[PDB]
Amino acid sequence: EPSPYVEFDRRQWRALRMSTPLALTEEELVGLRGLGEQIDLLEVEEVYLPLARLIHLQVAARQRLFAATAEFLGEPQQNPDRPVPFIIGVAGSVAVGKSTTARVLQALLARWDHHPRVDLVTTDGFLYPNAELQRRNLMHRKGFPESYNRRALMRFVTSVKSGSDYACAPVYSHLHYDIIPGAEQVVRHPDILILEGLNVLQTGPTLMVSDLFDFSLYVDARIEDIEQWYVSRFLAMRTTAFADPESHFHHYAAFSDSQAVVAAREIWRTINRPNLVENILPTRPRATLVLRKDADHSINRLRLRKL
Amino acid sequence: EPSPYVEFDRRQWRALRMSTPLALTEEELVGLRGLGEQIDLLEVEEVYLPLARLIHLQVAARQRLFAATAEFLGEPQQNPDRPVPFIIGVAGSVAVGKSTTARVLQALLARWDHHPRVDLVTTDGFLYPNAELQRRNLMHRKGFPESYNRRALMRFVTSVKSGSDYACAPVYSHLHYDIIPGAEQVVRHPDILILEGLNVLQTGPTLMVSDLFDFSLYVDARIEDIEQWYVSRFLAMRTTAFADPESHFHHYAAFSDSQAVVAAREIWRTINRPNLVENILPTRPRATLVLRKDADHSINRLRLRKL
Ligand SMILES: CCCCCCCCCNC(=O)CCNC(=O)[C@@H](O)C(C)(C)CO
Ligand SMILES: CCCCCCCCCNC(=O)CCNC(=O)[C@@H](O)C(C)(C)CO
Repeated sequence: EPSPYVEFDRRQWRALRMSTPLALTEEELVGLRGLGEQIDLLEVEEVYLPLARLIHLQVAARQRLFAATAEFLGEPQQNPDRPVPFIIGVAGSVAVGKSTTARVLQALLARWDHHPRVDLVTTDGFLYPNAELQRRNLMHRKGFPESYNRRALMRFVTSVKSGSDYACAPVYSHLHYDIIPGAEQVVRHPDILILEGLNVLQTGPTLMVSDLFDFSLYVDARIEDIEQWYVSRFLAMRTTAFADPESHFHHYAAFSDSQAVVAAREIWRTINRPNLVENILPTRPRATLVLRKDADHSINRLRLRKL
Repeated sequence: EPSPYVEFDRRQWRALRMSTPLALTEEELVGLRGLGEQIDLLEVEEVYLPLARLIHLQVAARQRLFAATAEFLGEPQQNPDRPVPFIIGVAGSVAVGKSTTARVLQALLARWDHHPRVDLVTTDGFLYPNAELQRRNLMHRKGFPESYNRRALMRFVTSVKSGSDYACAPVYSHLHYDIIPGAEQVVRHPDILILEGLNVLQTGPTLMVSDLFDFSLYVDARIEDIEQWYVSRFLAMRTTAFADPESHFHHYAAFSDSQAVVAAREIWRTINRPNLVENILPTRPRATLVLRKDADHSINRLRLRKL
């Protein structure tokens, strides 16, 4: 029986790297690396370089596609110094490490001949404010589709891709657990915009941000390991983030491995776990590429959508 | 505020026709034309020719896209005498005339230089059998997503597009109101396959037939007119189809304009009307092109997805 997907294991995938140049320092990789992640330059070579190569084979191609419609509409040929922005979506659960994947991926595409203007945006700033969430009773549902201003989010990506000179996005504070007043992230006609989020790949009764993606990644892993990674790093933050007297969750810092584990499992169970199962996982089937990680965070298997 | 769509009126749309050749006879157009439809060669010129032109600007482009992945995967360059099939979906309510739109569209792309092998398939044969529908209690829900073997339907389009030499599809009898035993529609590596159906554009928790479309059309109209067109042609069939003593609905032939109108409105109200409102219309937002028809069946407005 035929399939739209083709699957590899690093052995295979790492080959397609061809001769793609590794433009990343190990100290540079570390500044993109997040607490918990095991990513090293090897993986960046055997996994991110082929991805980088792949993506570039399509940025030019996906171009000959807007051209076609331009040529159809009887329109000039926009400045090759400003074509249509390439949209990439990175999706996956909390703690799966999609955020590092996105940061790394940006660093790569960024330092790639030309001088590509690769921008990265997380759907975080598109969360309604704690006060707005309280009004809607969603304070315990952050991460769920309805806790985001998907209306605003669409205008953003739509704007950018439709060739605008600048689009603004709100900013979220993880320390203060809320959207920052006045904060603005301005994105000016990138060449490639990477949108990172949980349900970014979701679909609905209306054109959504995923309908604008030209390529998408879905970092994956057994729901059982993610919980581990989630909990494990809840504890780990007792001495990093929660340590700041300014943190909203500074109270978690004094917890014990035990108390913390209870706390962590409960949040996972009541929030992130459900959200992953009923919202994020059902989008996995339509991601250009899935990055399957082993319990050790190692990406040892991939799934590409050929169709 | 920017939009993914650009809208035209025939005046504008008909221009993009450029110099596309009209290879259709009025007698030929008539054999594609269905009871109720007002389509004439003019419309075929001012509306279908630009569409034909547009589509061809992308068939070649959407190609440079599978190529990219082929070049990435380190694969040869398949016979240019068998590339990847172009998939087009035509969607819309019952009686809107999407079926003629699909037939016409095939005739055009068919007679277009080269010798394109343009195949047309309706999701009809993918309906479970009356006996299977009875088992699931769906005999009064034909047309609804769950009255179709979408599993089988996907394997079909997936198969074809993944470069198979032949895929088989069941056949539906409108006269006998059921799937025909043993009937087979064999489609052999087309160049362009057109899939016509109601929810073909629908989306779900799994990769669907719409995720394989390279271009899609959605024939549209006010829900109030469609009802008119629906009813109006229920009556009209009393003397055409229902006239056959072999028809399942031969009983409708003797009805009176009145009885028939009641019968028609009831079916519309209890079946097609709901289905259109809760299933077909919510897919309209993501069709490459929408064909908006006026109460006179005239397509006097269009909406193209540029993004
Ligand atoms: C309570 C902090 C524990 C942090 C350890 C894991 C990383 C943060 C995940 N946060 C939680 O799972 C608690 C509920 N808070 C949310 O879902 C939102 O803020 C997220 C999903 C982070 C916005 O993207
Ligand atoms: C009852 C026949 C009246 C025919 C006049 C309109 C054209 C046929 C529409 N049929 C009806 O609306 C009755 C319920 N039958 C169905 O939805 C399925 O067979 C359809 C939708 C036709 C399969 O595509």
